[PDB]
Amino acid sequence: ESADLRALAKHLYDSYIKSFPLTKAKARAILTGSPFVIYDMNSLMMGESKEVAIRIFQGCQFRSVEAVQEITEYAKSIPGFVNLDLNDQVTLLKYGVHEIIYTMLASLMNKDGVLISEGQGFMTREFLKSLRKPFGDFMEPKFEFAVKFNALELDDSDLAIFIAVIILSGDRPGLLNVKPIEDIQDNLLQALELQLKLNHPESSQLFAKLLQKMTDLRQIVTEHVQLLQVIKKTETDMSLHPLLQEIYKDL
Amino acid sequence: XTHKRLXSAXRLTXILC
Repeated sequence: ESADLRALAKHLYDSYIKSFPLTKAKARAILTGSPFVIYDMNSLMMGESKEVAIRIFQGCQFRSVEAVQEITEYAKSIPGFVNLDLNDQVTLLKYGVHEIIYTMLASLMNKDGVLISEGQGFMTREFLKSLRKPFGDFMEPKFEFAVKFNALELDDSDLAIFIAVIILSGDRPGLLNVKPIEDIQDNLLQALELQLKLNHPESSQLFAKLLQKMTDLRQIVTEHVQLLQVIKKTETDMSLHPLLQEIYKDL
Repeated sequence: XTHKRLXSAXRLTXILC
């Protein structure tokens, strides 16, 4: 069965490369050395009508929409996914996409800031934290997560499987048929265990540490949805992309 | 294809399907 697990790993890696433009390898090549830096209002304007914090938030929303599209195309590649009840496919995407967004965002981050506009720019962490309340608090938890997540030193081949494991989560609210989802996830987990033990002999308990990050991701997502509720009321000027609205509705 | 929540997931379903 090890050959079947390696074949699954390779299939997922190939699909990941096909689906996601700015991979961790490409990001890390940029981040280690050139992007323009956004670190203040002036550089923002040179980098680039509504208030500054809102303009940035709207930018983040459009990037998320592109990510939902890419993640969904990836999901379709996971063997068995499109043979699930379609209601459950939709539920898995609804609840999975944000977890995956924040996982993959860590690839674009270091402790000092985040790559933007396909790796052509870098927005400082300090600048994002400086934004007027409550916008100053959107990205900071993500940076805190990313610093801890990036300390695992995962590569793209590892991430491809981990993201599939997240999508095939049988504990999502509203699933109709949990057992076939868990059957797929069990195979994915076996593939991830093998991939990590192969690729990272220096860290025998990496599998454990990585899976424990799923708890972190869910907390980040919970907190994010809460900050949107706040914004929803008083920011009559924010405008939520209609796709993201679909995801957030009754989440 | 169609599913129970088609009307409230029209954009996500366009992507998937």
